[PDB]
Amino acid sequence: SALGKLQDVVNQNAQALNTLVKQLSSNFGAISSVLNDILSRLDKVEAEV
Amino acid sequence: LTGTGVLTESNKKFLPFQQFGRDIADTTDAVRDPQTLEILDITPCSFGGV
Amino acid sequence: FCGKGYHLMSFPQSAPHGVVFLHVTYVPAQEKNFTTAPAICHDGKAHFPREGVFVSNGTHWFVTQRNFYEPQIITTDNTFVSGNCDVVIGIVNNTVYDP
Amino acid sequence: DSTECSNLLLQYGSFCTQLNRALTGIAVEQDKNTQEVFAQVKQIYKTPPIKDFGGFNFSQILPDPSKPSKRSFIEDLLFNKVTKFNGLTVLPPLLTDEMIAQYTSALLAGTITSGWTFGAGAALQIPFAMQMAYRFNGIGVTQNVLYENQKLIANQFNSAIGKIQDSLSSTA
Amino acid sequence: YTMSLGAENSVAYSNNSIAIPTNFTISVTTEILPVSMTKTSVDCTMYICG
Ligand SMILES: *[C@@H]1O[C@H](CO)[C@@H](O[C@@H]2O[C@H](CO)[C@@H](O[C@@H]3O[C@H](CO)[C@@H](O)[C@H](O)[C@@H]3O)[C@H](O)[C@H]2NC(C)=O)[C@H](O)[C@H]1NC(C)=O
Ligand SMILES: *[C@@H]1O[C@H](CO)[C@@H](O[C@@H]2O[C@H](CO)[C@@H](O)[C@H](O)[C@H]2NC(C)=O)[C@H](O)[C@H]1NC(C)=O
Ligand SMILES: *[C@@H]1O[C@H](CO)[C@@H](O[C@@H]2O[C@H](CO)[C@@H](O)[C@H](O)[C@H]2NC(C)=O)[C@H](O)[C@H]1NC(C)=O
Ligand SMILES: *[C@@H]1O[C@H](CO)[C@@H](O[C@@H]2O[C@H](CO)[C@@H](O)[C@H](O)[C@H]2NC(C)=O)[C@H](O)[C@H]1NC(C)=O
Ligand SMILES: *[C@@H]1O[C@H](CO)[C@@H](O[C@@H]2O[C@H](CO)[C@@H](O)[C@H](O)[C@H]2NC(C)=O)[C@H](O)[C@H]1NC(C)=O
Ligand SMILES: *[C@@H]1O[C@H](CO)[C@@H](O[C@@H]2O[C@H](CO)[C@@H](O)[C@H](O)[C@H]2NC(C)=O)[C@H](O)[C@H]1NC(C)=O
Ligand SMILES: *[C@@H]1O[C@H](CO)[C@@H](O)[C@H](O)[C@H]1NC(C)=O
Repeated sequence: SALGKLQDVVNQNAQALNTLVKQLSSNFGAISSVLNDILSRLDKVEAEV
Repeated sequence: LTGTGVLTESNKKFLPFQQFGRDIADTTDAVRDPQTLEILDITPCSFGGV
Repeated sequence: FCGKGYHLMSFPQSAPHGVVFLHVTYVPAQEKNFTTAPAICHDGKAHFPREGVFVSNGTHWFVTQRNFYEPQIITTDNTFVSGNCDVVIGIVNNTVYDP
Repeated sequence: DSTECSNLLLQYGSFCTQLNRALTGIAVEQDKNTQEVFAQVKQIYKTPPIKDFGGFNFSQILPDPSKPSKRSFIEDLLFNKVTKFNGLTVLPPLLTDEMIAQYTSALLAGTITSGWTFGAGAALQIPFAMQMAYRFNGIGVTQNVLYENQKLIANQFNSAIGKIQDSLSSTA
Repeated sequence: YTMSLGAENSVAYSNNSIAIPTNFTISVTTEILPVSMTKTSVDCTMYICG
């Protein structure tokens, strides 16, 4: 626990990127999370939204 | 599956029922060839700043 | 600021994404009780310490530094004259050695 | 108070989780800041029952056991001037007002009974007159100026404390 | 339990008493302070439209 002040900073910097990558795989109200699975599944007008 | 990456020979010994592996943060990093039943990782292609 | 106590010196040390300082401090450990006085009356005049404070071990009076015990004889080279001996509160009587 | 709303919100990732984590971090940061500001000594020093501080009157800044809250007059004047259904919760602080008052009283007693030696190590007792003499020698004034004008300085300090109390009790 | 703020030390204060130390202990204390953090240049375009 001597270098906890640096360990906390490293852990926060890692958790930020982890949360960002995890939110990359979210839906946000769309029909799916994969971009290609939404592109090559419907027409252009229905996929633009 | 789908994606873009450079494959390579892998050393990860999968299980007889597992097909594709994912590392932390839920990202596909290793897949199995369905024909020859070999394991090969999929690293992302080189990208950076100029 | 530079550690707890009277800072003497510090040594920097490298650390991953940071820096580590080794502060060397001066901390007193063993102290003793002493009877003190603001000044001394010798020949009607008051004698105040230049760099130190008056202490008494029960019978004799000495002048020593504030952060260490080093008793010395109350001489003219250690105490200066200022005013008289009728206004200082708590003043006492003691001889002042003249070299 | 909704079920379908939660199912719709679960598709937005972990925003609620990171917001709660940020709020908890802010709370822990405030607690640590209060502790680092006030909790700086390891022993709670108490002023002696005698008030022979060389004419200086500290009764207006020291705690009074007559009142329930162990706070002084200035602290009472300061505390008498500062004035749900959706998730808004206010967590109580770790160190209450009584503990902050005890820390302040310990700091004040250490300052008036030991000068500055209680910070670098053990509390070394020293008369307040000689402490003021050390202060004057530090600011560049000979200690004979204090030892020959102690009553005047004590009266000026008492008048200044009284004026500070009057100003804190009059305006806001 | 209600946390205690430390011990209770009553300094023997009087108008004719002084405590002058007779010894000393040279102590060395460490202090860790962050300086920098890991650089992270996230591609603003590839993250959303890989
Ligand atoms: C100020 O404090 C220091 C540190 O506590 C004192 O130094 C210590 O003095 C004692 C007394 O001589 C030493 O004990 C001796 O240890 C040897 C073995 O090393 C033993 O053979 C002797 O019979 C005796 O017990 C002690 O080692 C020493 N500590 C250090 C770190 O050197 C010092 O004496 C104190 N000053 C005064 C004026 O009291
Ligand atoms: C799919 O077919 C290929 C050949 O078309 C099979 O590969 C052969 O597998 C046998 C058994 O291990 C080997 O002895 C041959 O040398 C392989 N030939 C080649 C060209 O690789 C493969 O095993 C078949 N996979 C499945 C699941 O039936
Ligand atoms: C206070 O300090 C003085 C100065 O050292 C002490 O006087 C000495 O006492 C020793 C012990 O008997 C004698 O051998 C010396 O001859 C004395 N010197 C002088 C100049 O008088 C005195 O004893 C100390 N008093 C106490 C109570 O500790
Ligand atoms: C230091 O404080 C003590 C304690 O208040 C003073 O002793 C008092 O002296 C007066 C006058 O001689 C007496 O009437 C009291 O009865 C004493 N009180 C006690 C408890 O003994 C002493 O005079 C003070 N000394 C200085 C220099 O201020
Ligand atoms: C220090 O010495 C002076 C002078 O020897 C003392 O002053 C005397 O005090 C007595 C009693 O108050 C008077 O009767 C004398 O007339 C004073 N003499 C002078 C010359 O003023 C003084 O009391 C001594 N101080 C102490 C603390 O003993
Ligand atoms: C410090 O100041 C306070 C406030 O002036 C003093 O309290 C007064 O004490 C006298 C004498 O007992 C009373 O007649 C007043 O009514 C008190 N005033 C208040 C507002 O309480 C206190 O005595 C002073 N301290 C010392 C040691 O004299
Ligand atoms: C000084 O005297 C007081 C009261 O008798 C005592 O509590 C204290 O420990 C003494 N100082 C030392 C260094 O022993």
